[PDB]
Amino acid sequence: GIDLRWKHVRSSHRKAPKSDNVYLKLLVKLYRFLARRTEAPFNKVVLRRLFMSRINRPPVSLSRIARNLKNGNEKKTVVVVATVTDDNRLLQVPKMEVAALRFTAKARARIEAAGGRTLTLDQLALEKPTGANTLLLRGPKNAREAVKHF
Amino acid sequence: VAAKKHVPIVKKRTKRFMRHQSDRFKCLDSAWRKPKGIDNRVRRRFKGNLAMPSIGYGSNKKTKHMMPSGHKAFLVHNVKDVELLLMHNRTYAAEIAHNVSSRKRIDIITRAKQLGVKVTNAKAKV
Amino acid sequence: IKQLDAVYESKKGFFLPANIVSQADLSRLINSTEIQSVLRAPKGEARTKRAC
Amino acid sequence: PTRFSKTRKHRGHVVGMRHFHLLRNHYWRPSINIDKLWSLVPSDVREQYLSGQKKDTAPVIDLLSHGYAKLLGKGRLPEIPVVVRARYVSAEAERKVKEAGGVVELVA
Amino acid sequence: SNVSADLIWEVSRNYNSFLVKQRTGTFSRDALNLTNQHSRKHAGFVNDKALGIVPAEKGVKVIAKKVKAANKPASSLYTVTYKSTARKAYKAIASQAAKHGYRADLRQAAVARASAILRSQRPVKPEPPKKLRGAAARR
Amino acid sequence: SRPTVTVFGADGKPTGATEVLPKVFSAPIRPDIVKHVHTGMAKNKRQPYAV
RNA sequence: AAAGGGAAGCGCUUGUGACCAGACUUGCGCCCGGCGGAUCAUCCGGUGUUCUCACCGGUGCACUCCGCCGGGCUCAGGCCAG
RNA sequence: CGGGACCGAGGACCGCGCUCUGCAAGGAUGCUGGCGUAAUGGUCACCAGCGACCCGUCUUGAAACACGGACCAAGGAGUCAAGGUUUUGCGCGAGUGUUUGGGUGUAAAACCCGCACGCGUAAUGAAAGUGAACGUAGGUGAGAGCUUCGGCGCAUCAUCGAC
Repeated sequence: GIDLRWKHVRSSHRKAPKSDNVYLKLLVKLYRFLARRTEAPFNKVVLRRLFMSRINRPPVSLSRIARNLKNGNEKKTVVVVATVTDDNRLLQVPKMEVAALRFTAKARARIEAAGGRTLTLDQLALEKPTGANTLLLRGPKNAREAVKHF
Repeated sequence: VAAKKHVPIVKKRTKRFMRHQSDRFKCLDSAWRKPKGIDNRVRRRFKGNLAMPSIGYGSNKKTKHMMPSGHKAFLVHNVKDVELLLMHNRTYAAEIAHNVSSRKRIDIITRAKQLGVKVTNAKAKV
Repeated sequence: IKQLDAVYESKKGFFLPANIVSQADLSRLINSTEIQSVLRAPKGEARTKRAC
Repeated sequence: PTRFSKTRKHRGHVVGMRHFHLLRNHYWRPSINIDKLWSLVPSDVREQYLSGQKKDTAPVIDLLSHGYAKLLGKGRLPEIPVVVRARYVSAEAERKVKEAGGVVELVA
Repeated sequence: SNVSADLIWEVSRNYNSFLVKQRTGTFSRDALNLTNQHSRKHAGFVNDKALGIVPAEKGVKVIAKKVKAANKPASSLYTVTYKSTARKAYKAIASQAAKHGYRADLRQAAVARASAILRSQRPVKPEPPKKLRGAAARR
Repeated sequence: SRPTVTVFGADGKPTGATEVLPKVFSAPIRPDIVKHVHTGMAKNKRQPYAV
């Protein structure tokens, strides 16, 4: 016998999505290839967040994007691996280039009306395969009723 | 035709795993049941008792589901079923299903002879 | 087939959904010049020789 | 569905004051902050006003038609004169509307 | 677009009407499936470029997918019958499988399938009689 | 431009007429959504039983 | 058919008796000889294609292809062993 | 330098080497004999050597006691509803929910419609009532990622401020 005071630890992170979305499966295959064949940490972060569940992908609004676009970030490509929502409190949308998992209809319309560009994550992989000149944004994770009641 | 060359087929255990006390009770089938009593000698693995099945008895991955000739059985119901084994005559043999009539068995056996596919139960209904 | 577009225009509260993927051809995406020109060189093959 | 349950796996192993006759309709006064005030304007007219193609007109907003009785004052307004008709208004909301160049009209 | 060979494989990889699943393996009834095995490489109906071989009365009949007629099933198959020497059939099949970059990974399987069909078209030899063995069978 | 689809006559031959393909044919193909909705929908004609 | 000197039953392993499943029966390839046929190579036309590859009709005039039958040879073939 | 035992995983080449025409160097080949069938192998019955208490159940710390079991077949015990809560998948998203109802129908299906309403979008107070920007929605220290290599800094945490 071998005395094992310590225990070998099985993985406590997602290795694959629980979702059955076929397009998400194709995106996961593409970003698995990118994370394997590139040095860019952006690709690994994007792959890991593609694995994530919905409460771990809180929505990001246009006002949050506009806040993070200030101070030299106006020309960077905004990357969100959640839903980009519209904020009607923001009356003037700045010109921006946003790549997201999905957009609401009003957010897409307001970005295109302000003159920015809307992309999917496979288009982001085509144009910035190393994540160059990107601004990676996450939504407020703790802004949930369950988290308030914890 | 002869099977594809393979490593020797080793069975770690050929005897079945008999259920405890099914030799003494006729209402107990011999099919294996794990004893869940806290004081059971088979469950506690006292020596001289029945063995318990476990994953250590598992067969070699290269020879799993191989019959002694080296083929893997594939159940067939008709000629179109047996024609799926056209590219696999060195690895797969055809087992005609039990509810196939004698004439259809004759047709299946003739087609499998043309394809060079071994039939495991070719002598039946003759 | 003429009336189908008006049928889907008349459904109020519903729009045809946007996909999360713009190009479904994964082979075209992976073997495009844009991705392949920035990749690291391969670190191995599909089959690995047994060392010892 | 019954085939997904754990039982199938476990088979084999088992103050203040009282208010009599309260009428909630007496206390109906929904509130909207001033940062949502321009969202009540229809979208094309709102974009014209925010772009600046309407320099001679002011929007008149009836909060009771949209289902609001009180104008609260969270947020900020653009520098556009707006006439707001409301049953109630907070002091800060009136102050911000007056800075924006409009007026708060009291209605019933 | 919304449709690709990868998308069709994700849709039909767990179940389709050509699937034959048993304990010892998963087979496919697809006419464009050389080796009759369920995989993305051999899923001919899934793939944009694909080859299939069927027996003729004498020789083989090879079908290939036309890429510009994928929405026209009546005119989507390029069909050639080889009823000649086996070497000529193998040469032509390898030519349409490898010379112009049309599924070069399938040329071994295609030549092997043509060889199997032509071999099956030979006359069968009579089997030796069954030898009775032991005591009860022999007597 | 948008793709077209051929129109066939009663004899099975093209009539020379084409139609613009409707936009719904470019919608995403989502078997998980289809299976969820079908599982819900197939239960809606059920008649109750009880002892 | 068998066992039985105050229980039987069961586990590991031989043995005896009885009863059985496979495997094997030959394959592929060269060199000769004898048959039976020209869907041998090239060229021409038509058609289809993956646009350079094929199919069909004419040309083979038998040192070329394709089957069959007799010999010979190499290799690979089942079980247990030295 | 002898004598003996057990084993032969892998399956084109690639490597480290050496005594370098080649080798004992990233895992067994070569030669030969008998037999080609119940001979090997397997199943069943029995003898032989060794091994081996009758199963739940209860109790406590555990045994013992106690209780159930003559045998076989068939039933035979964590279910449904309402309301919460956390997590997973999906749709839409500052909104969301067609199905009380109406329209329609190939008629308990499917399809379509909308007023109200529910929940959410604002809280606090017993109540009358009042009601959320000094600041690029603040400062400081961390912080993935990005960077024009000066910095910008997500989520989140700690602390000081503002309403």
